[PDB]
Amino acid sequence: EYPTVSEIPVGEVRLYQIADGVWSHIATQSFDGAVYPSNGLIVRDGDELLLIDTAWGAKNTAALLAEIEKQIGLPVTRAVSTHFHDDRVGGVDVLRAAGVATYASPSTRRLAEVEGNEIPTHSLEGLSSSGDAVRFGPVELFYPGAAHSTDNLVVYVPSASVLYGGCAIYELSRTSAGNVADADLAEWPTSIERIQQHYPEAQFVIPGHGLPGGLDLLKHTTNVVKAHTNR
Ligand SMILES: C[C@H](CS)C(=O)N1CCC[C@H]1C(=O)O
Ligand code: NA
Ligand SMILES: [Zn+2]
Ligand SMILES: [Zn+2]
Ligand SMILES: [Zn+2]
Repeated sequence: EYPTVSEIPVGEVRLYQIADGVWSHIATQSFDGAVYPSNGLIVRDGDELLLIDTAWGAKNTAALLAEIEKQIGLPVTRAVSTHFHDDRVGGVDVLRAAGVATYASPSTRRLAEVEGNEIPTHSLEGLSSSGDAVRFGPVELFYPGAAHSTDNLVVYVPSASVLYGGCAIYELSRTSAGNVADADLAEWPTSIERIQQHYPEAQFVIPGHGLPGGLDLLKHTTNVVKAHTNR
């Protein structure tokens, strides 16, 4: 029942309740003539919401805010971007204009600036070394090491046993490597192993693109990465 890329027109956003107080958000964009989905997360924080990642662009992110207001009706007070690419920070200016406090690691902020992307306002401390974790409202943020990008973070919701892998974790249906231009292929498997080690109790694992599953998505990603490595 997870919404698929064929059931969301570009410009629209769907929410999917994963567990009590936890949703993913799903949006789409076209790339090179194909249509791709992208996921983020929404976590209830008392009477407010924590947003993880934009909906991939300004128009989608405006739609996200409208959909959250319509369906949930609680204010989004903070947002965290999990890496510097446009499916994570594209829409930050929209969030900021709407009064949402935007956050990312200093590593993400630097890379976004170099790329000419939107730059979250606030810097997250305590995430500079592989294996570092910090609590952020109702979630834990974890830097597993370089993988899909050098800055990628994962997010865990301990109340719900939900692990949001972002773009460091691939869905099962992805059989070959995606965008690896900014990746550290050599470190990626090691970084995945850190995630497995730190969150062995995860019940739901959400990739940055595509269908959720369980912890098997980690080994799946390792397999695809290692196949690409040996191309
Ligand atoms: C914008 C995302 C960031 S992980 C991306 O790179 N995509 C998403 C669609 C394909 C691929 C690309 O642009 O090469
Ligand atoms: Na932890
Ligand atoms: Zn990316
Ligand atoms: Zn602020
Ligand atoms: Zn992505």
